[PDB]
Amino acid sequence: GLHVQGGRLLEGNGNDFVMRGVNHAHTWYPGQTRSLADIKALGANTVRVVLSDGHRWTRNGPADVAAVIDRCKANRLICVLEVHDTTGYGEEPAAGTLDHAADYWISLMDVLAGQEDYVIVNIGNEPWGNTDPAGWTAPTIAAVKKLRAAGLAHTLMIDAPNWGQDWQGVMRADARSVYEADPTGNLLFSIHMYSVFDTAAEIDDYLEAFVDAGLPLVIGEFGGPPDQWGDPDEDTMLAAAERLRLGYLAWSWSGNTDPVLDLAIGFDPDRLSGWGQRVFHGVHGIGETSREATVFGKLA
Ligand code: NA
Ligand code: NA
Repeated sequence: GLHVQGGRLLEGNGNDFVMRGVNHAHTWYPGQTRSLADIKALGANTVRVVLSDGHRWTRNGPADVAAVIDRCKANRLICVLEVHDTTGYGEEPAAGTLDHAADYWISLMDVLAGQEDYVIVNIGNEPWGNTDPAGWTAPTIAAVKKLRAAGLAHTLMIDAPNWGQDWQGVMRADARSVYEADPTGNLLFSIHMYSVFDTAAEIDDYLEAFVDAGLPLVIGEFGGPPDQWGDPDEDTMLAAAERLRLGYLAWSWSGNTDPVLDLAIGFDPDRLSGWGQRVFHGVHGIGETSREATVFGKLA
């Protein structure tokens, strides 16, 4: 299956796989089924699919998840599944725990079975807010061990505290210990880069900290247009991800409450925002740099 070796994400056949894709808000948009096909048509090789474990939003049951996985495969996309309900724990009142998310993943094991070539399990989205981010490490390690003890073989993906941006550096500091908690070694870290990452050196230094330590890292979400906290330097994110050959997944296909981060307007793939054009068609973008996973074979 998908696995980690020498700090790289590899397919079962040993070929290096570098994610070039986007996030799609499946759990809030069950009617936008065409999104995956559209995302593939624009060149993506991976989609990160927003699920809910039912803690905060409406649980995506096993049949629905099986269908999402099948749809990813039908569109020759690698599938990163993630539980969104953990977002901002300790600061967002409605947030769920990583243990709750873990019980959800365990409940999905029957539909995840046999899909290790295609599906990566991102335990919980941004699973800690800005309050006491050092508290993130213990439950993260516990969730990893719990899923492995349950028999889950899929490559795991781990999000950071401080709402995924890790600005207190807790994930960066504690990564080795988190990595070692997975007996299989098949674990990826994921940084979300928004307005914290507003200078080239912030981005380069963060990514390089993981690369130089031999730990695998992807940019599981990133933004581009400015917000009230600053202006993410997406140009450097894309260039650095290409230089270091690290995966990236843009946020997001469509349907944000604030549409500034919609890559496509109204789920229409022909109508990309400035942001969508940058990500899909710009330098170091998806059209330029995305290679299909080799597990799918050569098309036609
Ligand atoms: Na986010
Ligand atoms: Na920007």
